[PDB]
Amino acid sequence: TIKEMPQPKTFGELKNLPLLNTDKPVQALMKIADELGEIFKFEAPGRVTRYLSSQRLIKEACDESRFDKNLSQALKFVRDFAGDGLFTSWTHEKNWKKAHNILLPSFSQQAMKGYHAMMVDIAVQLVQKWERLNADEHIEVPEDMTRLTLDTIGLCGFNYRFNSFYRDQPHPFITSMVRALDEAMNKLQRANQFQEDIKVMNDLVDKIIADRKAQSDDLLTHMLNGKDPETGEPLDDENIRYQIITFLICGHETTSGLLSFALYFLVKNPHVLQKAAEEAARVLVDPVPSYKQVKQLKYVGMVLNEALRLWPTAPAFSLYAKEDTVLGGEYPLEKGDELMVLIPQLHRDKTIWGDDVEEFRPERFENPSAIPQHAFKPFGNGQRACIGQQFALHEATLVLGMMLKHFDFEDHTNYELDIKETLTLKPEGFVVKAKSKKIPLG
Ligand code: HEM
Repeated sequence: TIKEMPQPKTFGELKNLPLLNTDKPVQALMKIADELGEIFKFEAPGRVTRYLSSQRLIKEACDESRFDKNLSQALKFVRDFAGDGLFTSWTHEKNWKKAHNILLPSFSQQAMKGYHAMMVDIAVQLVQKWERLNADEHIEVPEDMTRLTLDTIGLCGFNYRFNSFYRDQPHPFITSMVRALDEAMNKLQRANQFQEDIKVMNDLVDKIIADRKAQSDDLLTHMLNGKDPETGEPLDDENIRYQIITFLICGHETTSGLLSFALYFLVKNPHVLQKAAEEAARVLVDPVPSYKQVKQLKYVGMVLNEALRLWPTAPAFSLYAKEDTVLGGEYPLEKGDELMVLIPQLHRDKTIWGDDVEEFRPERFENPSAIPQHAFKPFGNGQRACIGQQFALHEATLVLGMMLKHFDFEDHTNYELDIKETLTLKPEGFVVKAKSKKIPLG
C-alpha cells in the first residue's frame, strides 16, 4: 500500500531544522540517510523536500516526463548573480533551451581537440610551479587545483588569462566566489558583503567582454555569434554576462575538488597510486601529452571516476513533480513537491555497489556498461545533466596523468580528511609534498 514517509524528529515550529546546524549540511544529511534509508522527508520553517539515496527511487526521480530540475534555495540565492544562465534557469525559461542549443556543440571530441593545447598550457604551468618548490616546501592541493581549473576555463572558454600561478594568494575572483557560496549555504539554515562578492564577480565579467571587445573558436564566440536553431534567436545582453559567470563558476570549482579528492585517495592508497603512476609513465611518452594520449589514460580515468563515486563535488541536485504522482509505488506526491538527490549516498547503495562502498577501488569502473542506469550520477541527469562533463574529465585526466608522470607524492602530515562544503565539496587543508622525477617538459 501507500506508506507514511520517514522523517527525522521535528521540534515544534523549528521542524527538523535543529538537526542541520552545521557548516557541513550534506555530510549531516548522509548521516540521517544511513539512519532512515532511501527516502526521508525533511522540513524547515517555510520549506519541505524529500531526500533520496537509493538507486531504485532515483531512477524514478530521473524520469523527466514526471520530474523536472528544481532550483533549490541555494540556486535561488546564486540566481542574483548567475541569473538565467544554464545552471540557474528553469527548464521552461526561453533562455535555458536556447543557450543549451547555442552552447552544446562547444563540448565533445572536436571542440575538445581545439581545447587541448590550451589545457596543456595551464597544466605545464602547474608542473613547473611544483618542479620549482625548494626542499623545505609542500603543495596546497585545492588551492593549486583551483588556480589550474580557473585558468583553464578562462583560456579555453574566453581567451582570458587569469594568470593565477603568478599569485600566491587566491585570485580576486575566487575570494568573492567562495564567500557567496559560503553565504547562500549559511543562509539556508537561518529561521529569521553579499554586495561586495557579487559586485566583484561582475567587474571581472565586464573585463572579459572588453578584452574580446578591444577570431577565436570558443564558448565566448558562440555566446556572441550563435543563434538557436529552433527559434532563430541569439543570446541577448544580460543573458550573456550570465553565461560567463555560470561557466567560470561551474567550470572550475567541481573540477578542482575532483582533482583534490583524486590525489587524496591515491596518497591514502599506495597500491592504486603505483598502478596509476605505471600507466602515466607508459602512456605519456612525449614531453607534453597529446589529445590521443589522454584518451589512452584508462586507469587514470577509473581513478577519477572512483573519486566522483565517493565524493561527487556537486553532491546534490533538486527536482520537482511536474504533476500529481506516485513515487516508488508508495509515496504520493503533489504537483510542485521537491526531491533532492543525495548523490554521495546514492554512490553508497549496497544493492548496487556491494558491501565495501567506502573503499577506494578504481577497478570498479573496469566495464562501465555493467553499472546499472542511474547508479552513478556525479554529472546530474537528463537534459539538465552537466554540459561540461567531457571538458572536466579531459582536463582532470590530462592533469592527473602529468602529475603522476612527473612526481612522487608524499602524505607528509598524515592528512585527515576534512570536507568543506560551499554547496560544492573540497578536502580542506589537503597538503602534500611532491618529489620531482626529473623528467623534462616540452
Ligand atoms: C567533475 C567536474 C564536474 C562535476 C562533478 C559537475 C557537476 C554538475 C552537476 C551535478 C550538474 C547538475 C546540477 C543540477 O541538476 O542542479 C551540472 C550542471 C552544469 N554544469 Fe557541471 N560539473 C563538473 C564540471 C563542469 C564544467 C568544467 C563545466 C563548464 C565548462 C560545467 C558546467 C555546467 C553547466 C553550465 C551546468 C548546467 C547545465 C544545464 O542545465 O544546461 N560542469 N554540473
